[PDB]
Amino acid sequence: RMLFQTSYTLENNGSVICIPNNGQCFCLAWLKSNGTNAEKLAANILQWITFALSALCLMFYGYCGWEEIYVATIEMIKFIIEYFHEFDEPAVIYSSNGNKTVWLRYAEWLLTCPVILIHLSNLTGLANDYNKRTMGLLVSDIGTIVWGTTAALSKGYVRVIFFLMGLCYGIYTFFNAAKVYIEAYHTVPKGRCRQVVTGMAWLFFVSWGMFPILFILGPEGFGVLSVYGSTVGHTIIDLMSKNCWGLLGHYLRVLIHEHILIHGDIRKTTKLNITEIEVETLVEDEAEAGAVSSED
Amino acid sequence: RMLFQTSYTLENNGSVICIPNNGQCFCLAWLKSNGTNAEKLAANILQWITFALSALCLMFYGYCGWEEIYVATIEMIKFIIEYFHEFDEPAVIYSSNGNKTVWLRYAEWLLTCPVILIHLSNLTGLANDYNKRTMGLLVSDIGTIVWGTTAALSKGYVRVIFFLMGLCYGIYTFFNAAKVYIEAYHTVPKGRCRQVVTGMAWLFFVSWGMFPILFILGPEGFGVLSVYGSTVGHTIIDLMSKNCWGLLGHYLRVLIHEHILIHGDIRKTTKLNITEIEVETLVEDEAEAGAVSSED
Ligand SMILES: *[C@@H]1O[C@H](CO)[C@@H](O[C@@H]2O[C@H](CO)[C@@H](O)[C@H](O)[C@H]2NC(C)=O)[C@H](O)[C@H]1NC(C)=O
Ligand SMILES: *[C@@H]1O[C@H](CO)[C@@H](O[C@@H]2O[C@H](CO)[C@@H](O)[C@H](O)[C@H]2NC(C)=O)[C@H](O)[C@H]1NC(C)=O
Ligand SMILES: CCCCCCCC/C=C/CCCCCCCC(=O)OC[C@H](O)CO
Ligand SMILES: CCCCCCCC/C=C/CCCCCCCC(=O)OC[C@H](O)CO
Ligand SMILES: *C\C=C(C)/C=C/C=C(C)/C=C/C1=C(C)CCCC1(C)C
Ligand SMILES: *C\C=C(C)/C=C/C=C(C)/C=C/C1=C(C)CCCC1(C)C
Repeated sequence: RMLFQTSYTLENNGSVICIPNNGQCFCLAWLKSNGTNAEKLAANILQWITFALSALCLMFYGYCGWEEIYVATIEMIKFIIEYFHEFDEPAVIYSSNGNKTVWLRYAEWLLTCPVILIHLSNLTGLANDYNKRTMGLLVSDIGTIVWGTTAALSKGYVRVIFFLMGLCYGIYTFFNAAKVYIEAYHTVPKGRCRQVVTGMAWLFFVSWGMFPILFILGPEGFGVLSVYGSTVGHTIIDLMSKNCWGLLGHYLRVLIHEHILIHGDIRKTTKLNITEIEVETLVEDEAEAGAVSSED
Repeated sequence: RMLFQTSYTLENNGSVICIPNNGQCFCLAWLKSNGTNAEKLAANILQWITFALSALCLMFYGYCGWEEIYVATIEMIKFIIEYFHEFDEPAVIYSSNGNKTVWLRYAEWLLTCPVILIHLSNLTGLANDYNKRTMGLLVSDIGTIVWGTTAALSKGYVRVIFFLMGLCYGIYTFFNAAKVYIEAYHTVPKGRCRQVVTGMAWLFFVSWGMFPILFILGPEGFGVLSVYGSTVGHTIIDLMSKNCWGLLGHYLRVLIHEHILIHGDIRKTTKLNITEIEVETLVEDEAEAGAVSSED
């Protein structure tokens, strides 16, 4: 199948490679196997099941709500590209230093990172407005991905430095994302809504934490994982990161909006100290509408 | 200097190229000249002058205000990389389809796009909060850059499609950025502040409009421009897009904050109709504090 030079002869006892002068790029590095047929088979199964979940979430969302649909929209377009051109440039970039860069992965990330982080800043769906913190989250997260993608394209000590720059931005993002979830938890009603927020927190930090781990493990890092191996790992954390989290999001949103339909918008003033933070606690009781300084 | 294969022999009347079997990537496409010495000279002069402006803006900003400094911070780091490794991977990506992709350019864009667009959503510096519109601006702008970078890495009809997808996202961004500037203009005091907002609008749409134009003109498009030619064009719109716009921003911010120091925060209710929009007009007169439905 390949549309770089794949046919060559060894000359002078393999010290010289001779290739047709047909204008095609050539590098032996590009031709290294992507992994075993078993790894490939496992990856194609998880991909179909990802396509199925992406398809069902979209139709389900068909029955405010723009962030969840979009992530499933991007995810379906992703699978049609994977199905036709997963290992074709520029879904994979084959570069002059011999690297394989999965641009397909990083592109999806940059496209939906605003969508996800806006959704992070809007778990309840009630806010019309976003604080200063949201803005720092977006700037830090996009820096992370840009430094990391630079690290994937680089080699040796230059790859190390850009990874480190990505990590520094990443830590700032993780720190502030933690505060958001804390605020969300003490904002939503006391019952099922706080189970779902807790569910979303776990999914978010485990799935987001696994990305730098799979970077260091993959061809972009210490090459422990094969390409199919990395795909399989990505499909699992992909399902968690996108489909499942947006599904939990939509679910949470429904619960909160139905709370306004039954009890109404009854806010409180839970002053947290996890510092000197403040929160508007939705409650099911009209009576409860006052300042609860819960210093953590 | 190059760290891809640059030394080769033609064999069988130039139908075969023979190269040392030293593991280096090889492509004739990579070795195409970057342009004339005159183009290169012009580019190195504009770069130094860009370094000088980046350096003076930073020290000037040393005497709230985080978005302007950052763009100058990123811009200085950019020049030190240009000075040492402008044509080294991954500042330029040399790929298997023979493309040269100026990753250095697109990386800077993704890094500061949140910073600039947050600053777009905060011209006065008085807001602590951001509307729904800000969030659509960030999602659409990041999609634009991601589709466009994909188009730069691709060829033939696949490059056409991703460019078109970038343009569709871009138009949504331009449309909404236009409304922001309209709101800003009717929010700020009547005097010098509305001159500066008008200045920032011109700089923003001319400089931002020139990027897709320079894409279509450069190696990423119809290859009208050489690489040094594209650098020279980029230095001019770079100075406008980053240094000058942030300088005008900081200037505007100072003027607005000094208005609060002298007259105080005296808002109004200018109801625009450019639709049914609304605005809080800062005025220098305490008397003026009422609803002015100025249907445009
Ligand atoms: C051709 O190159 C090959 C490299 O494999 C040479 O074969 C080996 O020779 C070295 C001795 O320098 C040994 O260390 C290896 O054990 C040899 N065999 C293999 C299978 O690697 C071969 O000697 C070279 N021929 C000439 C004329 O230079
Ligand atoms: C070697 O290839 C070259 C290609 O340049 C051949 O030279 C040219 O031959 C063609 C005829 O097929 C003409 O159209 C050109 O005008 C020729 N000259 C140049 C300067 O391009 C040459 O004939 C080939 N030799 C062999 C034995 O195949
Ligand atoms: C808060 C969440 C916690 C989780 C956060 C994840 C942190 C993992 C970092 C590891 C440091 C090790 C250094 C990594 C350097 C990468 C560069 C690299 O792979 O170098 C290429 C090598 O030189 C040629 O094979
Ligand atoms: C509102 C602001 C107005 C300004 C907005 C800018 C719009 C310019 C678009 C041009 C369309 C022409 C099509 C462009 C297609 C690009 C793909 C391309 O270059 O194709 C490679 C070619 O096939 C091999 O050389
Ligand atoms: C498609 C959905 C998601 C949630 C993608 C997320 C990607 C990341 C969280 C990536 C993180 C990185 C870090 C923290 C540092 C190294 C470079 C990475 C970009 C891999
Ligand atoms: C570094 C500062 C700035 C303001 C960079 C801006 C870049 C753009 C506005 C790019 C726009 C593009 C468009 C509209 C469509 C084609 C692809 C591009 C990414 C080149």
